[PDB]
Amino acid sequence: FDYKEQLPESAYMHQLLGLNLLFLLSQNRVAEFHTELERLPAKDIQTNVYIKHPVSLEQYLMEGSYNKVFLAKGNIPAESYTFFIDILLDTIRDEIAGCIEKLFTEATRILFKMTDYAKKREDTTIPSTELAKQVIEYARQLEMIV
Amino acid sequence: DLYSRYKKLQQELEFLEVQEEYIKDEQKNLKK
Amino acid sequence: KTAAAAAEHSQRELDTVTLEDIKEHVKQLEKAVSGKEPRFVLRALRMLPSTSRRLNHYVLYKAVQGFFTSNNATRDFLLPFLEEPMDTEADLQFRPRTGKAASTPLLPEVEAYLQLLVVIFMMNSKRYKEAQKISDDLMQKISTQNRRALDLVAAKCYYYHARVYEFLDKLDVVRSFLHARLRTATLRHDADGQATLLNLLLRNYLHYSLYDQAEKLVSKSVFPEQANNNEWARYLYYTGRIKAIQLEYSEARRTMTNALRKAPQHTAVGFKQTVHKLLIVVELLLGEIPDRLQFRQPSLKRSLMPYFLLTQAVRTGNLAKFNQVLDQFGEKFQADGTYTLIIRLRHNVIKTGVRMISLSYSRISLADIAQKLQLDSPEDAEFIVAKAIRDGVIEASINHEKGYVQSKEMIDIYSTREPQLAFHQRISFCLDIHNMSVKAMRFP
Amino acid sequence: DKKFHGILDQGEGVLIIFDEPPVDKTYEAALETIQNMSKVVDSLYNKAKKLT
Amino acid sequence: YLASLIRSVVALHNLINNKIANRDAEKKEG
Amino acid sequence: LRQYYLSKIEELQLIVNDKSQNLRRLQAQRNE
Amino acid sequence: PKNPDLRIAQLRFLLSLPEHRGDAAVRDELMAAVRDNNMAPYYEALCKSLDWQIDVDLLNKMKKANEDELKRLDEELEDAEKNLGESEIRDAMMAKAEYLCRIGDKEGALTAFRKTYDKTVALGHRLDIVFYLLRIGLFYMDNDLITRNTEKAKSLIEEGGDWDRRNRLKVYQGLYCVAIRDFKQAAELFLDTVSTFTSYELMDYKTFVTYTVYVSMIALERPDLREKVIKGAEILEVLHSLPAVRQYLFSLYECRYSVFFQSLAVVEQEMKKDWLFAPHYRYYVREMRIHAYSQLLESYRSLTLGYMAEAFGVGVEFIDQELSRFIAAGRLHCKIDKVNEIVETNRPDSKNWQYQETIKKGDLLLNRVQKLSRVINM
Amino acid sequence: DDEFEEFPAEDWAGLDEDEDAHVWEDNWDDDNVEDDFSNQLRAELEKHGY
Repeated sequence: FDYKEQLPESAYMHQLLGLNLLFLLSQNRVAEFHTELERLPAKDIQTNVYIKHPVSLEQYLMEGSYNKVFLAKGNIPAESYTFFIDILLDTIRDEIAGCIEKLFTEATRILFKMTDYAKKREDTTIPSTELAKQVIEYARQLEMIV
Repeated sequence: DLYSRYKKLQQELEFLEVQEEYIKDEQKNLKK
Repeated sequence: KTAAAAAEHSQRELDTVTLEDIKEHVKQLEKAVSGKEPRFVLRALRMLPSTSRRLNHYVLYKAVQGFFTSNNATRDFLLPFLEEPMDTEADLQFRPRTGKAASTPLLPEVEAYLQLLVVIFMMNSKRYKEAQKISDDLMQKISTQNRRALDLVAAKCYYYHARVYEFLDKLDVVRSFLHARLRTATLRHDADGQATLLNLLLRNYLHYSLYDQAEKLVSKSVFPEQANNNEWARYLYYTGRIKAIQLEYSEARRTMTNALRKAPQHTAVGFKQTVHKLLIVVELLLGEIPDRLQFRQPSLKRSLMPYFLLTQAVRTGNLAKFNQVLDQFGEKFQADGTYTLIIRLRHNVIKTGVRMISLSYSRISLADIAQKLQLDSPEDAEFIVAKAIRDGVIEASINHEKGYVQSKEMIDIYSTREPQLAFHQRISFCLDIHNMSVKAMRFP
Repeated sequence: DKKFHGILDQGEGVLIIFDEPPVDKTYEAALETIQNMSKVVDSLYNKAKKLT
Repeated sequence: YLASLIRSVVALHNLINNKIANRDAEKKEG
Repeated sequence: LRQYYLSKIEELQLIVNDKSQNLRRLQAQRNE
Repeated sequence: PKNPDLRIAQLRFLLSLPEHRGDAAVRDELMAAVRDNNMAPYYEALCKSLDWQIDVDLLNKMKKANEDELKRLDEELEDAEKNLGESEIRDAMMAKAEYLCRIGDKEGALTAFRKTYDKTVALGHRLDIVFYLLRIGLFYMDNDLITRNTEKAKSLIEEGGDWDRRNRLKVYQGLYCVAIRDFKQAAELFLDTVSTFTSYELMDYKTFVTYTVYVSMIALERPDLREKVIKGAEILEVLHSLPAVRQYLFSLYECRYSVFFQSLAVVEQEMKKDWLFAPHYRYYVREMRIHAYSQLLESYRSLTLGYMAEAFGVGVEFIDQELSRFIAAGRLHCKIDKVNEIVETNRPDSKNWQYQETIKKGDLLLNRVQKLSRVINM
Repeated sequence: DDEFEEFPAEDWAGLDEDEDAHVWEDNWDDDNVEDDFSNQLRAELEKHGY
């Protein structure tokens, strides 16, 4: 991020940072994923083999195109990154698991290890007190400091 | 001085508060 | 040349009018000091832009000599630093202050008013070194005293100083003073100084894209509600931009529309353009078609025409058109400050379509929806609809047994228990307006 | 043509007969009052703009 | 809605007139 | 102690004025 | 007739934009322009149309001849007689301006009319001048001039109008039909369908009534319009000779939709090649489609798409497509149920609509109140 | 009354010859991609006639 523009930076502009990006979601959060994505000044869209994939994932995941990645998720042209690519590929599982909570035994074809996933796992009372409070506050303000 | 001014203003604030209530009470009574 | 004589006569008339007006604001300052009524100083600030440029350097020097007849340390220190004018025989004796008036030292309020007037003059002059030096001297002069009345003009003083320093790209230098002065104002609870200081502190990060820092400074800071309309509008704009870049969209759109409505109707053409542009991008990203009324406004037409093209393309949902529009207008998009969110749109396009389909239909076979949204797979359609429900954009439960996509039910809460909650906010706001009105009756 | 009050449900081949809820004057009076207050708000706006 | 609107508009008008009168009086006094 | 002693005086002067004109407002409508 | 022909204007548009209608109307327009020596408009007409022919000189020779004759006549009259104000000299040079408008361009004509206005001392003789100027402005489709002239004539001078306003009503309507404002002004300003003056701008009484019926349908589908157009005395009387228009209107009214749709198709085709085709070509058609669907949907709660399609003839899939798009638009309250091919009419009831209107009106008023309150208490 | 010189005032960007716009007031659905109406019914009808 250049605490100070210096000169020798040959790894995070390429094989690295983008891993921070992995971690920028790896957990599941996004805030940062999209925050720092301003630094990579412009070569982000200009690409560099680096950010490209670290970025392609969310562009190819936010829509919900979950399969858009698993398939060729092996596109890791950089440092291992595997140290989270799966760590993140893990969240998808739990996320896609989210599914009209409450496929029978066929399971999700994007994930289905067998059954180890089966192991994994007012209306009718008119609110009297709150309304009384609010109305009495109306009255209080109506008749109050002259 | 710089402490007497503060004491004077403290007392004055007290005595203005001691009227901001009387006026309101009189207002209620006069509305009745 | 008669034109030169006419111009000199016009300048003389402007200078005389400005001297009269300066006397008027000085009288307002004296009244506000005597009666603890800063309404006049608020008026002076409000009319401050109107008096931006109507004098000359020699006129200012003569005015200062006539006004600060008191042995004022500020004038004494500033005079040697000011470049010495060449020997001129024409030196009118301007002595509005005699006897008691002359003996009484000129108030720091008036001194700051004149100093900031010189700031505006040599600002249009683009005299950056002297601007900075004068601002520093003003900072020391303010810091020497601790009178609230001064801050009223000192706030715009800081604003103009910051504007000068922005040209010099010295935001990283200003930040220290900005933070310190904000801390001092907070320790004193100066509403207007706090408003302007917070505004500029935010603006720094915004130009420097230190968005994590900005989020810290916005969440942890406190904005008093009694602030001016203009500062409120600025605060809302910056907060909306920060949220929108922060991937939170509903609150960002709500705040941005509120600020745009609060913004001046006829003034600030460029700023209104920018706020409209950010709101347009945010709305499109949130899967709602914007208002076509704006895109025809003469005041905000050409700065948006690319955005009209973008919105039409997105609605039509044509990938080729979106790519071509990006290829043609990327430079302008960068210049505006929306490239990131538009890159988000470039794959979030299908959300607007899913929203429109789930709003127009009530039960759609999944194969039919897949054909509608050009996915080429029932499984893909199922995933997308689940995504739509999850994100909270549609409210239909998908039944993967009979291809059903069941929308909401019959009459909702908005006719059973919703109207009361709706009316409560209105009544609270109306009573608040009445109470403020009655409590703001009058001083005498 | 509002010859009579009712509705037709082609789904079941059934014609429904009922009456239109009459008691509605409150909201109409309220909307008229709101418009009148809108005119008055414009008037006070005019007074304020003409005189600060 | 109706009562709050009426009282709000009435209070605004009352404040307007009071401030206008007092400002004119103070300005004309000297 | 000009930094503080003056700090308190303003902290209890500007505020206390607001309780000055408030007294009139309560005084004004009372007579009315 | 009088004034540069709005018929010529329509022919200009035809030989213009219509890219397939340039076959014989081109011949008619060319051979009608060659007569009367309208050299100014003929210039641009030849620029847009075919390259040229060696006749411009053979016309402009005598065109300038007549111009010089008129100029010499009126100038000699002015010089001989020092009569001022409402003199035969003014009559004559106003006639020269009339010829200049009739043959030459717009700028010269406008300059002539401005010059001749200053001498006017007769309110009627100035109202007629304004009528001429607005006619020319409509001919050349200059929105700014049209609006300025119309507002001026209506306001400054319309105080002793000897029922010339009927003409002003017709010109107002022409303007408000050119502008897409088809509903309020376009409908009300066809109350004076009792037009004794078969005006010049009116292509003919038949065209006037056809426009009246089209605008009446668009502005009022069936909102108690029958008391004004369906039972309209003169409207029907003329309608009897316009079988197509009668079919269209009565088809929308009597609820014969299979024929209403063909009527709408023919109306769209006909309006395409018209001097009011820009603001309607698709907008008027879409609004009419929406109103027809809405009328049918009312009186019903659930409708099998088979029944809707049959009432519209056939085209079930097209009915789904159009219904989907229109509902998405933000109008035509209904919700399609594909799995069974049934529609539902989820119309808000009286109380619901009243409250949803009060909430928004209150929102506007409260925002206004807050803004005013901030403005005060500076 | 503020100039609100936040910083920018768009300079008309690509200021060129006026498109003349259109005094008519238009909603969003105004401009689409379509093949007219009469041709619509014509590509329609056939089979049993629509």
